[PDB]
Amino acid sequence: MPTRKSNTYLSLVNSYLIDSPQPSSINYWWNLGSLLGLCLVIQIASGVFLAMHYSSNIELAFDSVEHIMRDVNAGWLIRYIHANGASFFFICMYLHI
Amino acid sequence: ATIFGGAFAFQGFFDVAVNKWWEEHNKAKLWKNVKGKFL
Amino acid sequence: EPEHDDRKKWGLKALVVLSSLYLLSIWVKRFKWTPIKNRKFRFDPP
Amino acid sequence: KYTTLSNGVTVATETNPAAKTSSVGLFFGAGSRSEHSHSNGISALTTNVLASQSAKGSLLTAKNDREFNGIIAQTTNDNITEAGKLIASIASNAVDIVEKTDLTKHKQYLSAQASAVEADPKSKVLSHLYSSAFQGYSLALPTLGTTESVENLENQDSLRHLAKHLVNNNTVIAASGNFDHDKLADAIEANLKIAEGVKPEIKPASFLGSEVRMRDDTLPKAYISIAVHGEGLNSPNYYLAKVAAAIYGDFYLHSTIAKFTSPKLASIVQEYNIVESYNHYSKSFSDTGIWGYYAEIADKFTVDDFTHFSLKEWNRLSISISEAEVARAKAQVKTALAKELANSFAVTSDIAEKVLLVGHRQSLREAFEKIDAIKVNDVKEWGKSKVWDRDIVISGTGLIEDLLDYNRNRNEMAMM
Amino acid sequence: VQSMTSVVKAANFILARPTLSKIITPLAQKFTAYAGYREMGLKFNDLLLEETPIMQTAIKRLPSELNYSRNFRILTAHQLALSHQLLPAEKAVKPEEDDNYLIPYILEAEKEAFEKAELDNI
Amino acid sequence: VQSMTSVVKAANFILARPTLSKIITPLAQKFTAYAGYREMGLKFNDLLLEETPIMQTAIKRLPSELNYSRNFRILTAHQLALSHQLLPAEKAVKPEEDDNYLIPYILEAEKEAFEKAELDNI
Ligand code: HEM
Repeated sequence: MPTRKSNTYLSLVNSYLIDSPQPSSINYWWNLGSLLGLCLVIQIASGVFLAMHYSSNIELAFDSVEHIMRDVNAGWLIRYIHANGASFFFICMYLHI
Repeated sequence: ATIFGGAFAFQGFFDVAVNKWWEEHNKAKLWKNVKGKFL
Repeated sequence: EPEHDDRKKWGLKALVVLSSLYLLSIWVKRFKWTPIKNRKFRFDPP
Repeated sequence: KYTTLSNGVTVATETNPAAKTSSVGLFFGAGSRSEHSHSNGISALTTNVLASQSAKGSLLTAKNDREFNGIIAQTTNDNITEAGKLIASIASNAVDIVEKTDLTKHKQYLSAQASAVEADPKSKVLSHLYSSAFQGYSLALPTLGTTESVENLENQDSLRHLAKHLVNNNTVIAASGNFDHDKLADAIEANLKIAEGVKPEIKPASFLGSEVRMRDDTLPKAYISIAVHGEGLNSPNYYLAKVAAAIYGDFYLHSTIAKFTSPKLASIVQEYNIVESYNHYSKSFSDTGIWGYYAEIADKFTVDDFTHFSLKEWNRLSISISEAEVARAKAQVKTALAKELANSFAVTSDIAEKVLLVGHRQSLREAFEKIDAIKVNDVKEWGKSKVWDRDIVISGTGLIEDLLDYNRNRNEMAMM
Repeated sequence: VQSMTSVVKAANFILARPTLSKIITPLAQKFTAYAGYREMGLKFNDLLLEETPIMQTAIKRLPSELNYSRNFRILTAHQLALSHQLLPAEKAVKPEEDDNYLIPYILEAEKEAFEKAELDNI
Repeated sequence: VQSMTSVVKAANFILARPTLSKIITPLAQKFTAYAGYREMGLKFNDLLLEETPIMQTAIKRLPSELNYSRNFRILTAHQLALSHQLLPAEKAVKPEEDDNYLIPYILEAEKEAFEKAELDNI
């Protein structure tokens, strides 16, 4: 069998991405799920890069966020992503519902 | 692979195009162009 | 908003890249779907 | 040996003293490729009507090929000359024979044949593949016509077909066996009397990558076929195309040698018994060809696996074919050519086909010399030109739910 | 989900009474024409929710010709939705061809299921 | 994993020479006695790594009686390891019964595989 089916890991990846027998008449709405998954990555990805700089102490939380925005190299980008990407995560989730 | 190297071509092309258009659209506003007046 | 200038320059670069890439994706999808949107069926029972 | 008689008709004969039986036949080109949708199958009907005439002890049979038609009168060696006269008569009175004919019975016979080619899964698959590959042109039409078009043919249609195509410039008398060529030529000259006319212009045809799926879930297997634009009889790659086809050769799962056949695809598909059988072929028409394989898969869940592996093995054609595979393919193609040219009936059919469609027939020794000149680099160049990344035409009959749509198979043609 | 037994019960409850019949039936045809499924080649019974054991049995007990015609109509509907185009008026399914072909089989399936349920609680 | 063909090549390379034979063979018997597999009912060829296409083919081509005997010996070994007990010396597999029953089939499978590999690279 092809490597994309013999190997269990690639077999799973195939069953879900490469050979998943999707119906032929699905609109673009059925893509929202993927976006949601994409957003779940982004929320996590940017998220993991904010905790590397976010300090959870109450006297430091807001100052730490401002340190991210002002001092970290791309910190403004990471915060704006992690926030507007949550807003878009919920846009896509409401569209998926 | 050649994907890694080729990505540099497009990244550099767009980066230089934008970093040459931006300092032309905004040349009257950037610092490096205004600093002369206040020196 | 000290990142304003850098933020908008990065945004311009991102829009250029993503808009070109989105047009390319549109073209590729329409092209690879031409076989499906051009399917023609027949049903000829006795 | 060739002799152009009066009327300009050419008698071509390949006489061999070792021939078991003799054969002589008149072929007048213009098979299904010369027809059109409304009058499709008229060539086959006309040839059947002519071949149904009194045989005077010989064996009169119709040819009914895609691009040429003819009547062949097999007979033992000493009787050959008589058979000659017979066919000559049958063709000098072709219009009379057609006029005096009640086409009813011949039309049910032709309809039975057309149903046969639409029931035998391989015949159906290959006919559909040819139709879809050359769709829009006369070459797509069945050799024997469809059941819907056969019933709509009348005597005047056959008469018009004969008048257009049964002319000296478009007809050849082919022969083989053990006999004196001059005797047969003289016997035919005194008896052959056919209308003058210019060789009809052979209709154009162009390959079009396409897919046709006649999924019948009631069948027990999946009969598929996949092919690319091959090499016509004119192309100098003709034998090179045959060598490329033989590199992958045949395979029957239940045959004893199934576990020992050289081709790599055979070893690949036996690991999980992906396919029941397959055969690679290079069908060659006058100017265009279909190079590919036919396959029957018993397990309906492994059609995709077979297509994937077969197209990967095709990809190997342009990169990694070894001198062992090329030498094996050369030897097997030479042996297959020599086998195809043993029976006098086959030799006569081959002579007619070549002389009508390319004008000159390469002797078997010349063909062997041309094949032995092939090196592995020539085969890989041909694979790059014609197989690597070229559009494919697909066909399938039953349990083809697992045959993934075009794009998958087409993209398999270029992945490394 | 509502059983075809109950749907037909309500439909015959309405159809028997002339006032409700006159008021609804024109509205029923108008609703079925505005539904827009006929423009895609689908008969009404093609729309039914197949993913139920009763309905699966009903299809599994269809004749050959009806089964193949249903397959072709469903495939045509999928293709039309895929290509974002509709059948012309002349090719669409006419009101008289929407013949409720699958309802009897579903009703038989529900009759069998209801008898089994009733007897299990005898 | 070492192909059984190579193991037999080495074994005959040693056995052919009288000095190496006289030295090793006593140590060979002593090592197979100390191995401890015989006290659990297993012959040597039961220990072989089954999870290989060559070995799997060799097992698939065993005679019926040898196949059933192997199955029972493996089952007995599993039970003994499960109950943490060993067979008494009178019931343990004696050196004479450790007869190398599976090696011929393994060698045939190896020969077939090596011929196929050699011809594939002709
Ligand atoms: C679906 C999953 C998630 C959603 C929808 C989400 C959404 C959000 C939103 C809306 C905020 C508000 C931030 C602001 O308004 O500035 C936030 C804050 C934050 N999130 Fe996430 N988040 C997700 C997962 C994660 C993960 C996996 C991490 C891992 C570190 C993370 C780390 C953070 C941090 C550190 C903040 C603090 C905000 C800041 O310092 O600017 N989030 N999240």
